[PDB]
Amino acid sequence: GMTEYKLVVVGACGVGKSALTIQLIQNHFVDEYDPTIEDSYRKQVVIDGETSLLDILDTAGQEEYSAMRDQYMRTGEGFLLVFAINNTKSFEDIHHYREQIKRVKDSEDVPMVLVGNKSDLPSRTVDTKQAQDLARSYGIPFIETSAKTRQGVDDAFYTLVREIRKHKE
Ligand SMILES: *CCC(=O)N1CC(NC(=O)COc2ccc(Br)cc2NC(=O)c2cc(C)no2)C1
Ligand SMILES: Nc1nc2c(ncn2[C@@H]2O[C@H](COP(=O)(O)OP(=O)(O)O)[C@@H](O)[C@H]2O)c(=O)[nH]1
Ligand SMILES: [Ca+2]
Ligand SMILES: [Ca+2]
Repeated sequence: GMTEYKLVVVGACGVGKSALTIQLIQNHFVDEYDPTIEDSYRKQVVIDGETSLLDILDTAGQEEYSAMRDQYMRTGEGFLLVFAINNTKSFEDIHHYREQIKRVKDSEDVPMVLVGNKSDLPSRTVDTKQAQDLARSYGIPFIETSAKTRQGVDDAFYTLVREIRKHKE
């Protein structure tokens, strides 16, 4: 049969988690998506000549401890660490999100991809080298994306699946 993978999209409020997910699933850019909606989206995709069924959890919620969330996040097999290139705080939050994933996954070498979203914008505060060096230290891929133009959207999610398939076998 077909291999299924649970992907979890994480990152600071307003970085473009829902925008990136909705572009992948429904092929359009949402400008004002309700920031409390946390839903799972399904999509069959072919990656490197092999089909996979993606189950994509678009996370939201509050900045708080939650054993209920932890249980949800435990099931995730790969994580998109999303920041916005015009928001230095969202880039700083990446470290915290990685540490939380490590905690809930018993410090597993968890498949992850660093995503620098909103690359279409000219108001860049986070430099590419800084993001590259961070992803280098983590030992994960770095993908620049724009949910608006759809630049790098497929690549980001596809790359995460590649990381999962490297990790599992
Ligand atoms: C605009 C709303 C939105 O998109 N967001 C607010 C913020 N939500 C969260 O950060 C939810 O919390 C998490 C989600 C995903 C992960 Br991998 C980790 C967390 N945070 C924690 O697990 C945690 C534990 C403790 C002690 N504090 O935080 C995104
Ligand atoms: N210019 C630009 N704006 C974006 C992009 N992705 C999301 N946004 C905008 O940033 C805001 C937050 O997007 P949203 O997907 O709700 O972020 P979330 O809170 O992480 O789900 C919205 O007004 C979006 O229109 C992008 O790639 N480029
Ligand atoms: Ca959202
Ligand atoms: Ca609460």
